[PDB]
Amino acid sequence: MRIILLGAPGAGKGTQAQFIMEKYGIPQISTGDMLRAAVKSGSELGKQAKDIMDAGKLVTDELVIALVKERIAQEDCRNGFLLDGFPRTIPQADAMKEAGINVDYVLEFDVPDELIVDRIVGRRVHAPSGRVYHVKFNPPKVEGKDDVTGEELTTRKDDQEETVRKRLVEYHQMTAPLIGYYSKEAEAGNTKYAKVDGTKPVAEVRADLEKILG
Ligand SMILES: Nc1ncnc2c1ncn2[C@@H]1O[C@H](COP(=O)(O)OP(=O)(O)OP(=O)(O)OP(=O)(O)OP(=O)(O)OC[C@H]2O[C@@H](n3cnc4c(N)ncnc43)[C@H](O)[C@@H]2O)[C@@H](O)[C@H]1O
Repeated sequence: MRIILLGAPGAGKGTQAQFIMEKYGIPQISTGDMLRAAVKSGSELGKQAKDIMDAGKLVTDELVIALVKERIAQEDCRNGFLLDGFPRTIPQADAMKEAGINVDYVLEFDVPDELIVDRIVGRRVHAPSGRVYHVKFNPPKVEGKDDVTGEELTTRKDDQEETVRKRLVEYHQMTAPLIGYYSKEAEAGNTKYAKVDGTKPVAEVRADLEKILG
């Protein structure tokens, strides 16, 4: 099974991706997590991403495409995968389409702009795994610790209000058109498309997604 998650920044995509991955035994493919890891380790492909993410700007189509095609050739992607953060632009989507990569589900998360900032400012992550928490809305079992490893959570350098505003602007301009792109794909019988209310509690959105996938 192959899935793509659509939605504005902080809509809850990464959060819900964790549940799908464990349930369906398919790997989460997060371009945001790769880019941050590349910066961290200084990987040839992705190292350059530091300043761009800082400014709240999108990284080049070609860099991310390369990261995805490299990552997606991996063996763990034999039986399917979940795309989370890719595609982010129309050319990114088209690159994937003409490579002959079709998916089964495109899942859109519907979340109002006014909720995004307070979500992102309270976000805490476990960098090694990509697991995400919220200090008020979705806290770890033990404060400041990852549930799975118990390791100290951190805050992303680009999770400040001003930076978040910029990502929003970028999304509505560059990424929003992907909704129509895949709605069109769905009508061609190339995939199934669905939208969920991303303002429900984490448990409920997970249940909604499972009704669609299971
Ligand atoms: N394909 C690409 N092409 C070019 N550049 C790319 C790229 N991909 C990445 N980049 C680059 O890297 C940057 C960052 O992108 P990215 O790594 O994706 O972070 P983002 O833009 O800030 O938004 P996310 O997609 O990480 O949010 P989310 O949908 O996962 O919501 P989350 O589960 O975290 O949850 C949000 C918060 O609220 C909480 N929360 C989650 N669910 C709920 C709920 N149901 N109710 C209440 N609170 C909730 C959480 O615990 C959390 O704190 C870009 O700006 C760019 O430079």
